[PDB]
Amino acid sequence: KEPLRPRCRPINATLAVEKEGCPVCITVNTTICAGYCPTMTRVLQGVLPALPQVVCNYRDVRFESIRLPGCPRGVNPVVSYAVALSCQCALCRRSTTDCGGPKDHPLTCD
Amino acid sequence: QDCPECTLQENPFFSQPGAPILQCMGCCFSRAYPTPLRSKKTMLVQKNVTSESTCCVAKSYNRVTVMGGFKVENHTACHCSTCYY
Ligand SMILES: *[C@@H]1O[C@H](CO)[C@@H](O)[C@H](O)[C@H]1NC(C)=O
Ligand SMILES: *[C@@H]1O[C@H](CO)[C@@H](O)[C@H](O)[C@H]1NC(C)=O
Repeated sequence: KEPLRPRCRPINATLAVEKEGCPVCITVNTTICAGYCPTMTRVLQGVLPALPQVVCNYRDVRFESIRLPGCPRGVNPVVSYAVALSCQCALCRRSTTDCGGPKDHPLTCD
Repeated sequence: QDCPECTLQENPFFSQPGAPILQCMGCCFSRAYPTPLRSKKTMLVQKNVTSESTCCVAKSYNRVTVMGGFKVENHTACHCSTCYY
């Protein structure tokens, strides 16, 4: 069936692809990472460091690309998007990930 | 697999009979995707992936000392909220 709270896994979604210079945003199909991760704040007061929250994240990324339509003269038209081979609950690595929270459906053209 | 709902749990190490220490523990939702170009033009440090999440956090708790020392807190209600840092 469908877990109700399916744990962090690759899910199909559509990435909007855009490049400035090119007139058309192509919405490609790929796999993003989505699901649930077990997390829990300390009840015990006075501990350090702060137990950081694990988050749904990529594990094994393969890349694909497309050529955007209508680009001009010497603009490069091949934009590449990521494809989630696997996902995993892990530290939202701030150096490499933009760690935040919910946004009203972010992968649409714009 | 399926992950367990964010809900109160019995902290089995701070809980004494007649007086359980409750702890919010569970699963919430998070998604990770290639950061939108839109996002890229607003960030100073480009980061290739954008993570959106919520963590199992106490909507309400009670600062309470216990077992002699232990300054602990009693999670009274749970929810999927900010993962903070
Ligand atoms: C994110 O960036 C890191 C470093 O370049 C790379 O290893 C990883 O595969 C990238 N993932 C995605 C989803 O773009
Ligand atoms: C913790 O909170 C629960 C519910 O509010 C209560 O029943 C329990 O007795 C409390 N325990 C302590 C040690 O205060």
